[PDB]
Amino acid sequence: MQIFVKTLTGKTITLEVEPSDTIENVKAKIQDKEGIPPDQQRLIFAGKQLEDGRTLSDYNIQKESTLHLVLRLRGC
Amino acid sequence: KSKDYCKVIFPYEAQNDDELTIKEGDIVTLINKDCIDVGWWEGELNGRRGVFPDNFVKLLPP
Repeated sequence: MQIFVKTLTGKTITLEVEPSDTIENVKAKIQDKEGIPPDQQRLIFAGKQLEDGRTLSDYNIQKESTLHLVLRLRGC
Repeated sequence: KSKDYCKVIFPYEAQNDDELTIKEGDIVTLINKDCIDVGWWEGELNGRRGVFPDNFVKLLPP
């Protein structure tokens, strides 16, 4: 399934992933595409801050789901 | 009305001390608008003042 990440202005990012992919891995894919270091990125979905030891299914994320992200002008 | 009320669909969590902590299901009164970059703002919640990304929120049409 494809997921979307929005930046400061709400930019749209399409990624190819597998349900078995880890969140750290997803961050790595974002780094490759946008140059944002993984330590400066916080992932949030379904109102709860996504944890690195949990899976997408645990957060009931379905196909074409979109997450929300911040840039980093002050404190992300 | 004069000010705009916005409901936040994507709640965050206490990121910093200078940042305002907002949870889903709360209304924050917009104190003052941000510069050019659309994605930042400031509001008061729980007796605090801090900035937060407005992307995580949508505008209610009425």
